Amino acid sequence: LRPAKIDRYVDKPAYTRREYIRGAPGPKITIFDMGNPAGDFEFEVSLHTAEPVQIRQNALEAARQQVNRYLQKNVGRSNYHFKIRVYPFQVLRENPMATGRKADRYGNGMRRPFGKPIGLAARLKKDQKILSIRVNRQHLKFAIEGARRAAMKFPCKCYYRIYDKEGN
Amino acid sequence: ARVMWTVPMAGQMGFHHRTELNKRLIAIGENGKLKLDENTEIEITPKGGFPHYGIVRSDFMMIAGSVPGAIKRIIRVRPAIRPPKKKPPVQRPQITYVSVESKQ
RNA sequence: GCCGCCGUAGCUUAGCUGGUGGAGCGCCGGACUGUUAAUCCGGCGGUCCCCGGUUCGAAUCCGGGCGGCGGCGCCA
RNA sequence: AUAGGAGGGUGCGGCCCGAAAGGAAUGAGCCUCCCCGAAGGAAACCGCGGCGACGCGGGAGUACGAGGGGAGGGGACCGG
RNA sequence: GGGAAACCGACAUGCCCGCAGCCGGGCUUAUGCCCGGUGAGGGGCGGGGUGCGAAAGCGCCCGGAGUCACGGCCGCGAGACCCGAAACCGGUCGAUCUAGCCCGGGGCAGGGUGAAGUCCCUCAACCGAGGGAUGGAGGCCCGCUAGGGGUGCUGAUGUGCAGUUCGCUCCCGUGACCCCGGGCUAGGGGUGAAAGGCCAAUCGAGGCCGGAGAUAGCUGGUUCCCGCCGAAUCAUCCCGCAGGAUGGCCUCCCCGGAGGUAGGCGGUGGGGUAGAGCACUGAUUGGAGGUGCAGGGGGCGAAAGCCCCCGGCCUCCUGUCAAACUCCGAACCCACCGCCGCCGUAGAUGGGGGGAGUAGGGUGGCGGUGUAAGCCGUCCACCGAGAGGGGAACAACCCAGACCGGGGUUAAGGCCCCAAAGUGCCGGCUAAGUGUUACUCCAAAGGGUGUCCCGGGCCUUAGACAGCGGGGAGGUAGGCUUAGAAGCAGCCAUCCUUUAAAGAGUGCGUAACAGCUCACCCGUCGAGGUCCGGGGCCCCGAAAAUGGACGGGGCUCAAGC
RNA sequence: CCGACACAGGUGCCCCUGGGUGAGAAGCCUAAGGCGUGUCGGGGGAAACCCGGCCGAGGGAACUCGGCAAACUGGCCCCG
RNA sequence: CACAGGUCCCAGCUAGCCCGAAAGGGUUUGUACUGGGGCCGACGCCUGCCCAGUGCCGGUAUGUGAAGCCCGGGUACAACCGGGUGAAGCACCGGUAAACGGCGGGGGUAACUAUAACCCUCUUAAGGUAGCGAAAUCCUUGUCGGUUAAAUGCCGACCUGCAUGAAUGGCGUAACGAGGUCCCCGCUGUCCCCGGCCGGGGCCCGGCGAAACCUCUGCCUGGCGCGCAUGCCAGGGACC
RNA sequence: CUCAGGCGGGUCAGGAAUCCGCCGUAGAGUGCAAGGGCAAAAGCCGGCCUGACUGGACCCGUAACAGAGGCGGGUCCAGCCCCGAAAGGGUGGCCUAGCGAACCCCUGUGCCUCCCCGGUGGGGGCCAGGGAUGACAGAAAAGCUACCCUGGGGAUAACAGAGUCGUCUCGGGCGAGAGCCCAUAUCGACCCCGAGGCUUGCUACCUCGCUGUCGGCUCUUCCCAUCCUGGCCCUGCAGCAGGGGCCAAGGGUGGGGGUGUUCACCCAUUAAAGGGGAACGUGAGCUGGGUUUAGACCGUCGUGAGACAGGUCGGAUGCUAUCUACCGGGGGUGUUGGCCGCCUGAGGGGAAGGUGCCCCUAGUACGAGAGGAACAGGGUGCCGCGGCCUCUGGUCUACCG
Repeated sequence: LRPAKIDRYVDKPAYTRREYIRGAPGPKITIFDMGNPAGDFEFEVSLHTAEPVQIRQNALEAARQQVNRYLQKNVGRSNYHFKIRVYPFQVLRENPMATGRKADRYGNGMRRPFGKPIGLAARLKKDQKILSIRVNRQHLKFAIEGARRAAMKFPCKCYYRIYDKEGN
Repeated sequence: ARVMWTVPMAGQMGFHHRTELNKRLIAIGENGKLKLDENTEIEITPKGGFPHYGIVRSDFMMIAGSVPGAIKRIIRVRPAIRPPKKKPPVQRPQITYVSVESKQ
């Protein structure tokens, strides 16, 4: 996994449709819902995306984990409900090249520069809900902290922030 | 695409001005050749002169170590601006013996 | 990273037009033998590597995947 | 013999000349008065606004103005 | 004239438009105009000839203009605007260089070693043993003899002394040696102790002459001026992509002759890209409620049992979003008409004929690929091939499309000096010399009780905002866990009583009863207060190589933003 | 002579037994014989630098791909 | 490279091989102890195994195999059509590797951990033998040892050789070499670290007198620009 | 005439084929990719039938617009059939892939023709079908060249530069977790964002009428993200010694052993033995070992020629400075009429100095002990640097033996 310098843009086009193309990659995310059902709470905090991006399957799993881990330890899974709504669908492409030097290329311009699948990504526009956590007002302070931690691993930035829905 | 001035080349060497610091004044007297007292010199000058210098007969000074210049050149003497301080000056240094052989 | 080719009884190998499945080896139960070896009858397990698809049905024919075999990895 | 570069073009000083092929003594460089005059176009000064910078009306399409005509003085070069 | 040939054989005009002109009327002072005939030239039918053809239907042709001459443009063949190489081939000429072969001659200081061969003495029957002599061989040694070679110095030279040299050092130096003269072998041939070496300053096939002005899609060059118009660097085909041809396009001449439709409005049509979403094709994320079912785990299992059970297969309200999905669907492009506009009778629009040119770049938009720069499409101002003015300079950013000379006024952009023009004006930001750079010139997430300004809450003598004086309950050591977990590893419950007030406890402290302390609270001082959340701007983040620089200086209530 | 040049090149013989030397047609010196036209001179005690060459303490290849270059040994007699 | 030595091959001279347009010719005043052609390259010890493939050679009933002739047909003749006859050649058989060349893979197993003397299997003719080997072996500075204080070296050894091996010669070798590499002793300006000297140049004068090459010129730095500038742009230095 | 699939009844272990009813706008099917078309059909079933017929056109595609061959198709009309009651349809398969020339030969039919003329054989020709060029608008066609040669090209590789920055280096944020309790003394996953241009790769902008390769040597400048030195902060900082961070380029940053080696490995020292840029600094300076000539060998490959970034021995390093650059040296002008001598000091340069050791402190502070500082005051050593030759070395072509 190369550094993200292509997952930070949406000016790159679509190549989602896994059935259509020969060769598709696996996921890394399996777990998306955690805690109690979302009908046992009143208030809704979201993290809102203010920038268009593509968010990597790797970043989604990492960000969720570090967050969910903090919520689980302090609060317990007897309280809160946390969801990261998105599934990544956008397939990502690679030009083959590694060190080999000397007379060797590696390479290569064309001769099939066309992707082998790296991964998957989720397309996040402006005012989307990247995270939605459900809480009570006892459990407010934990949900905000967790969201702050999310935002760094967001490919660009937030500018709409940590948002009180309030729960309408 | 130039030549620096710090790269080694031929040109003048010598006939350059130099100030060398902290040379001890061994001695002052006048003559030379004979003095009637036996301490603070007994009097100088090798016989046969020196190679490339005339007769010494007038007031003189004998200074420690190297003096910058050629034989027969005018030298001027400058008091020190400050001398060592980890090594004190001590007045009239004790002169055990003076040469009397020629440089040749 | 490229381009060929495999995997089939515990092992090694035949085989396939898509309607099949063996051999030698090991192993197991009897039998010669005093016992045993050798020898000698009786056997069996195979999704014919994973995973899609077409078909009325795929071990076989195409897609993909995995491990193992060769051949280029250079005049530049 | 303190001063910047495709070695020049364009415009103007200094010095230099120019009899000859050019215009000019039947008047050159030059001076001065008057008028006509395309496009353009003020000021002083007056009154009133504008927080201010500054603007309007009148002066006034006047003064001025490329370009054109007449007269007049001086007296030798002017272009090149 | 048609047909391959056999072979056959046509309109000196039947019909209709209409340009020019003629003829007529109307009209304007006139030219000129509007409308009706007549209409050569021209345009459109019919009928005709012939070929194919049972036939039909087309193909080609049909109501008389060409020939010759002169100049020039252009194509092709020729040397073919000019020059330019490596070849190939044919006939010739070299072995005074050099290679080997042959005849006949010659050269090579000195020194060493010491074979065979031969001899003798002493000692032994013999076998032999010891010693010495003599002789003199060698593709032999030493050797800067002459002579031959040429290893190292990578030295000297390296426009030399020299187009292959010099000195020291070094190899050979009676030989498979060197050398002279004569003589032999010649170019796909010789010769080669064989390196593709050598065969006369020329050898992976010598030289000379001729073919020969070879031919090259390839490099270079192609010469007087002026005026007018003024490109394409695309497409299809190609042993073709460094080239041709043919179109688009550019330009020139001629012809016919009344419209033509770049722009905009409306009408009538075409359409699945933006966007959007569950409506399909249909990929996928997540948990409830149906318990409609194909089966891998368990149970009273008396045994596929009656009965429930758990991956799960698929309805439902819901749950993520989908180049190559679509219930839908813009802006927008495009066909035709009408209208207006515009353009034309100083002839457009269309037709025929002569001449080319088939490396692109580039900002931006929209892309496709690609981490990117770049590549490749597409439209695109523009550069090519277009100055001038401005962006410091700067192919393509901005302004602008340029006959000469003059007067004037603005554009772009700028008004602190350089350098024309503002020490402009109002208000606000700024303390970084941020910036003074739309450019080709322009660095981020994160983050600052740094400022300035909008929000709606809390809340104010029912005054904690900070200080300050006193605080800091009981079950309970919560239990588990565990040595201990006694608020204070960790897990989970996190409740109940009593009130300044009290968290199954904030940090310290023991590893774990304790101790210090907090949230908290009445409260003194007697107020305008604490929050949180958007925004502008400035700060941190922010290190680079000969000199650092916003163009420079320098600027800080500006000459900045 | 030949190499375009009066080219440090390179082409045969003969004098190969001159004297001294010493194994010697060797070196050096020297005789007969030849020449001072291996054809440009002079100056600076002549510095840097370059070619030939001489000498370097102490250390004894640490240099460098490498003891390359250079040095050392040295003739002859005896022992072995 | 030659080379002596070794081997394979061919030819009965009216030969073989080779030259020549031809006549004719070389070897050859030669005759198998000849003379022609290859391979290997002194000596010492040796030279395994394969004829599947290539090549060469000998032979070939049979099939097959041209033109000619023959027969049939056709044509008034001819072209023409068909069959037999069909030589070398091919298919076919054998020999032949000091001819060109080849000379393999997996698994399982031993008092104990290791390995496997051991045993299976199959291609394609045969299955690497005597030897030698990390090489004039990739990985790689293998590993161990010698050697150096310290050595990606050298040398010795092991050896599983990425990709050795027997006349496309293997191994080993006294003597020999202006051959490649390594060590030791002496020695030594190669070096630490350079100096001084000497002679010829340099440098000046007198006389004599060329060439290479030639848009121009007093810059430096940055920026820009065909992206590696004296000349554009902005600074600075600047008398010849 | 209407289907996949699903439901309920039937048979079976289940299930199949088979059976009955109900739902069911297309999920079926239509040869075959894909897409498009279609439900009283083009699908399904059954019967009949053979138009995938002959001739000759228009038009379109091919090849938009816009020239363009072969090929295909729609669409007429004539002729001959077919089917259907008829209308009416049939120019092959619902559409879009299944494509093939000049010339030649063979086929088939009818017709022309073969040199004075007739007849016969055997020819030519008009037309159509069929036989190949899959490199598919059709040549008849294997390799090597480091022995090369030529025409050219930076329209295009190697090298260096520029651009870029995946990789590379470095840096930042978040903070899962470990460190005795304690995220942040220290260590730090997942993930995310930047800077540089020092490795590699991408690019083809520059250069192919030659900007000479590496490495080394020698010589000099610069950069800091700093190895030491100086001045500092934190600490799981007792000391002494570390770890981690800041400031800082003034100075220093070595010698050897292997390798062609930049790198790297090792030895012994050292305060420390930092990294990177300058045509991967440095060939009109050297060196020329290595890379990539022409000789040769081995291994592999190849029939062979012959090849190899496989291994290996050997393999030349040109030039008299016109301009400019600097080091040094002259001759003169300008500084306002000239001159002889002495000064000032705008400015320019610098490292002239760097660094270590030892003694005293002190066997002290601190420490259980082992061990063991500092301030301050002295002495020295080395490296760099400038002068000097008396001492002592070197030389000394004065000279003497």
